[PDB]
Amino acid sequence: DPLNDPNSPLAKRSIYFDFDSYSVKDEYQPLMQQHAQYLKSHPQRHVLIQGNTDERGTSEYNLALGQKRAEAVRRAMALLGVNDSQMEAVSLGKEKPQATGHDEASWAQNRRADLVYQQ
Amino acid sequence: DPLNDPNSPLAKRSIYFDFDSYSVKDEYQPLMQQHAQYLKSHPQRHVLIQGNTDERGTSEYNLALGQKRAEAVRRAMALLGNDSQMEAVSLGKEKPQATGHDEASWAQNRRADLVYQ
Amino acid sequence: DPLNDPNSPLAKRSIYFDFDSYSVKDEYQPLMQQHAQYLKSHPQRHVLIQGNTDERGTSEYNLALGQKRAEAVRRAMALLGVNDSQMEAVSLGKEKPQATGHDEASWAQNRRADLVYQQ
Ligand SMILES: O=C([O-])C(=O)[O-]
Ligand SMILES: O=C([O-])C(=O)[O-]
Ligand SMILES: O=C([O-])C(=O)[O-]
Repeated sequence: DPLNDPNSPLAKRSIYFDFDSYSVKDEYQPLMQQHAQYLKSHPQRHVLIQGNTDERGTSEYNLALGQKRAEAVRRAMALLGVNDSQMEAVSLGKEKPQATGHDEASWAQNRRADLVYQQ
Repeated sequence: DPLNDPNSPLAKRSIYFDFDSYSVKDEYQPLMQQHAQYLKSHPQRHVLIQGNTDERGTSEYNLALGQKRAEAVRRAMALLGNDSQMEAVSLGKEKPQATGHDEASWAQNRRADLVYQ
Repeated sequence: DPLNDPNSPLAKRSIYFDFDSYSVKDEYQPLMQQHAQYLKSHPQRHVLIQGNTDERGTSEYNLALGQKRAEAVRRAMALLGVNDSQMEAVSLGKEKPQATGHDEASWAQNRRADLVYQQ
C-alpha cells in the first residue's frame, strides 16, 4: 500500500502553519493533492485531520485555533475532490505538543495539522 | 560499571523492527551478543525486555505484536546462552518514544528495549 | 512585539547549567540583559522562570536543584532592574525532560532554565 511506503509522497503527513494563522500555505497544496488522489482512489479509506498549536495563548484560544487549522485542511482537500464521508477534523489545541521546548525551534513544529489514517 | 558507561557498547539497548514484523534482524545479533556476554558474566543481573509498536492498528493487535517482539529478543538471548535473568513484556503502542504521526516517529517505536533492573 | 519576533534577541529563552550547579554562566548575561530591558519597558508582561535538571539523582534532590537554578536566574534579572512582581521562579526538577536519551548530550539539554512568558 502506498500509505505504508516510506518513500511515497504520502509518507509526509503534516501541514505547518505560521504564528497565530490557520492559512494553508501554498507550499502544502501538492501534499494535499497527493493525499486527495489517494483518498479518491481508495474510497473506504478514512482520515482524521488533527489540528495543533504552539503553547502561546490560552487553552481555549488554541483549541479553537487548532480546530480552524484542521477545518482549513479538510476544506482544501474537499475542494480537491475528497468526499466528506472520508474525512473528520478535530483539535488537540496546545495539549499534545510534539516538540516540548519553549522557544520557536519547538513552537514551529507544533503549529501543525496531521493527516492520521485509520488503519 | 559497564551499564553506567555512556561510552560502552552496552549503552545501546534497543532492537528495531520493520512494519508489522517481529523478526530480529541479523544486524542486531552483535548487540545481543554483547549484552548476552554481560549477563552471563554477571549472574545476578536481570533484564526486562519491553516490546513496543508504532500506533498503526488496534491496541489489542499491537499489544500482541509488542509481546512477540519482546519474546523474539528473549529467545535470541537465550540461544546466546539463563532464563532466570530475563522477562519479556509488551507495552503495545501505549508508550511511544517519538510522538509524531509519520514514519520518522513510527520507525523509532517499532522497538524492543533491554531494561536492566 | 519583539517577543514574537524570531529575529529578536528575545528569541532565545534558555539558560544552560553545568552538572550539579546552579551557577548562571557569564555567556548568558547578554540574554538576560535583553529580557530585562524588555520586561522593564513592558510592565504588563510577566515571565515564569522554570528550572530543570538531568535525570541523575533523586526527585527530591533535583526538585531543589531546579529551584536553585530558577532562583539564580530571577536574582540575576532582579540585579538588572526587573521588578520582582514581573517574575516567578518554579522548579520542574527532573520530571519534564526535553531530551530522553541517557548520554552527556541529552543530560546537558535538560540542565536548563526556561523563560516562559505568559501570553
Ligand atoms: O498562537 C499560537 O499558539 C499558534 O500559532 O499556534
Ligand atoms: O504495525 C505496527 O503498529 C508496528 O509494526 O509496530
Ligand atoms: O545533578 C543533576 O541531576 C543536574 O545537574 O541536573
